[PDB]
Amino acid sequence: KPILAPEPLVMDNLDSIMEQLNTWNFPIFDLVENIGRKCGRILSQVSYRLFEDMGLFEAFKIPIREFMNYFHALEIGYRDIPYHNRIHATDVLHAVWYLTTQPIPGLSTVIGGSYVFSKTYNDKYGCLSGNIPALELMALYVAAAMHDYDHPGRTNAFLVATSAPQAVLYNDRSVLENHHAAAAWNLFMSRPEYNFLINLDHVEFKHFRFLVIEAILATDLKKHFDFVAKFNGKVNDDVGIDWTNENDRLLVCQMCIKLADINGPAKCKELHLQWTDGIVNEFYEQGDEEASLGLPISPFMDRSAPQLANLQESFISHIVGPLCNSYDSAGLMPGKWVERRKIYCQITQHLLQNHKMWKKVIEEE
Amino acid sequence: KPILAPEPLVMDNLDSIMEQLNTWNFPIFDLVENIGRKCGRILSQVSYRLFEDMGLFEAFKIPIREFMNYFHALEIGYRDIPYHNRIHATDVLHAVWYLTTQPIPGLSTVSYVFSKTYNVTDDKYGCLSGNIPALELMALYVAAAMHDYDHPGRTNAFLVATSAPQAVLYNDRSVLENHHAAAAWNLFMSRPEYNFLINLDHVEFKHFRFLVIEAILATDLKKHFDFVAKFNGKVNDDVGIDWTNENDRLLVCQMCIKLADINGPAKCKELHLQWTDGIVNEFYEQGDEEASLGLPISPFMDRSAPQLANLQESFISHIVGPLCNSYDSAGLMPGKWVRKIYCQITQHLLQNHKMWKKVIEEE
Ligand SMILES: [C][C]N([C][C])C1=[C][C]=C(C2=N[N]C(=O)[C][C]2[C])[C]=C1N([O])=O
Ligand SMILES: [C][C]N([C][C])C1=[C][C]=C(C2=N[N]C(=O)[C][C]2[C])[C]=C1N([O])=O
Ligand SMILES: [Mg+2]
Ligand SMILES: [Mg+2]
Ligand SMILES: [Mn+2]
Ligand SMILES: [Mn+2]
Repeated sequence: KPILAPEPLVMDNLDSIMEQLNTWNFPIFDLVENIGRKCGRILSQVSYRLFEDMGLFEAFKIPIREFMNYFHALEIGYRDIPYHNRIHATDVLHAVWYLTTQPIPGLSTVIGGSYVFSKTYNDKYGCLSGNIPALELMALYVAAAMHDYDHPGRTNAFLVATSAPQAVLYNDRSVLENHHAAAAWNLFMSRPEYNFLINLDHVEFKHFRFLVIEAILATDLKKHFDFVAKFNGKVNDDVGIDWTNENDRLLVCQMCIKLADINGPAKCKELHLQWTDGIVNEFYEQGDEEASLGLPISPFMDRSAPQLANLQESFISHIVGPLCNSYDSAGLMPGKWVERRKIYCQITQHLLQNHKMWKKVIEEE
Repeated sequence: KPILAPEPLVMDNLDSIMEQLNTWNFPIFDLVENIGRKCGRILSQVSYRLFEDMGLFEAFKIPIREFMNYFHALEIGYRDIPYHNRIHATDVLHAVWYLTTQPIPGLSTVSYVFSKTYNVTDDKYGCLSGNIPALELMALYVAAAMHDYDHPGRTNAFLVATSAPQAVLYNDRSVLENHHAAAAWNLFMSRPEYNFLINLDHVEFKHFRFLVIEAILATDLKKHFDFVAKFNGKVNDDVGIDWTNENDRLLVCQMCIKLADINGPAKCKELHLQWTDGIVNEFYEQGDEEASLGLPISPFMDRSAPQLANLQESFISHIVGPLCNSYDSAGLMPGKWVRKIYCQITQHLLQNHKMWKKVIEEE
């Protein structure tokens, strides 16, 4: 049972691709090809680099062996399925790191907590890492790594409709997300070889665990409109986001992991088209099982009647679009001032270009 | 491998106690003595009587063997602990049946079932069973029977503080209540011998399961103040409770199971004192394990320094009192026109509260 990290913990021949981590369109499929498909090390190698970039090993006296042991066991428990795999976990962790470390035009630093900064971070700009304490940031990064742990390649709706043992176990409520959090935490506690949090006190550890669970459970898209309405409520109230309020910080971390989780349509066309391929291939596996069980095939999941452009157009218009508008309205989107100044925002620019590409595909069909 | 209901499905020797089900202070400990203390049939025998009283077997074409098979398997998986046992499950089912079937002064009433006990044909009474469709009522009754299934005799706080497997499995959220619902439903789906819902269509069955889970999860007292504030909100808004609104009906069913679950302090002194003895004895078992694990003993859980009166006074003042006041303000409390209203349930709660305050005054 004690899966341990490969002998040379840090792989070391990957420097030329790893130095591109500080870009939004990090070429993650070129990293996969450089490491080796199913070498099972992409998540632990990127986790190492981003924890070191933030000085999180010093801040919490994290021993590197136990940390690499855990992140390797975690990445090994992600299945070989087309989308909800360790490559997606790596992508989401990169996205949360990018959203929390990169310059945000006109964001104020909380006047007055222990805070970490990226080595990449060097009046007119702030970053979330300057407003969210190191403990809470580390919880968000670990949540991103564990968020899809042991994903079966089926939706909550499918597990509930088929009375899958997991759906009965979790009373049909956030079935996958409860399982990811519970299975990742059970893995963590199963062996002292995994205990990278040994230097947190008991109060800190219980708070850390609470924050990780809240972040993973926030990735259930059945709650998507509830989180977005709650967040628009906090932004448009008397004081706006209050960075000294622990519940306001939690809600920002949850919006951050939610955006990170569905970042694909807001990447360059090349990345977005590869992730689109991944999710529709996982849907077709589900559509095949639905047919074999005599259920009707869910919309967009029938390989012999694809509606790929309709899926991505409506995903962008109903889910990704409103989440980005809400996050941008809070003033939390990384961007650059244009030389009542305007902001150039790469993330919304990509989402707009991808939306237009899918509408153009629809108008031909 | 399947637990099956005992030889003659219905015990014939219980008639003189079973006819007293239509009283608030049902002598449940006399029923225990008449059956035998761990005979393990009390929940299935009472469930049969209350389902037959409401004509629920005819309304959903329930096969009685599968129904008795399931309720016997369920009652067997309640542990021999002092409070959260099959006797408590029986008590809560009786209380939800009583609150939903018995006359309510000035309640308006319209796929509905009615108790054979419901006589009193004065215009000026209704019952909730006249306002809550039979499918939703049956969900509330089955939830009451399953609400504490496989209870370990420990609080959520103890399971979370000790990183018990169940607390890890449920991410520290409503750990016991998720387990009761999940373990009860797993038992149901485990055997065709248990499928008493076979004549519900697929839409009905999915709705039924949703309602049962919502009712069991509502018994977590971490949510108590949220439910009470939400209910007072719906009662004091422009239209009040709207019986044609499915979310208003669910919230009434959840207030009903919540009151049924903590009914003890609103029973006659004799019943209330036996239930109080049960809960403090279960707490002491928890305090013993806390000491052995080197944890500080939780408040009220120390056998060598009991604080029974302080426990019950503050439980009634903080939890039971405000829930009864809120349910009574909605006009949903069973009672009799004297015209003012005599309400047995609130009169018992007031008398038991005064009894504990008087005990404290000596200590
Ligand atoms: C129903 C939402 N959903 C299932 C979990 C989903 C997940 C991810 C993506 C997805 N689409 N485009 C990408 O670039 C990659 C991911 C974010 C799309 C959907 N969807 O059903 O539409
Ligand atoms: C606070 C909730 N609780 C422990 C889970 C509890 C349950 C039942 C009773 C109990 N009190 N009085 C009775 O008559 C029987 C039951 C409801 C009391 C408590 N409590 O901690 O106060
Ligand atoms: Mg997920
Ligand atoms: Mg309970
Ligand atoms: Mn994900
Ligand atoms: Mn109970």
